[PDB]
Amino acid sequence: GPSQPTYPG
Amino acid sequence: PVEDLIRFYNDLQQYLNVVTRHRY
Repeated sequence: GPSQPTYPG
Repeated sequence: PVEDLIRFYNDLQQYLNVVTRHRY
């Protein structure tokens, strides 16, 4: 499950 | 947000601090 796939921008 | 930048950088370090710290 996608836990917290935060990403840059 | 600097926090997001730091988190994304910290991941690269964690992979070397949780793996090599138990294999090196």
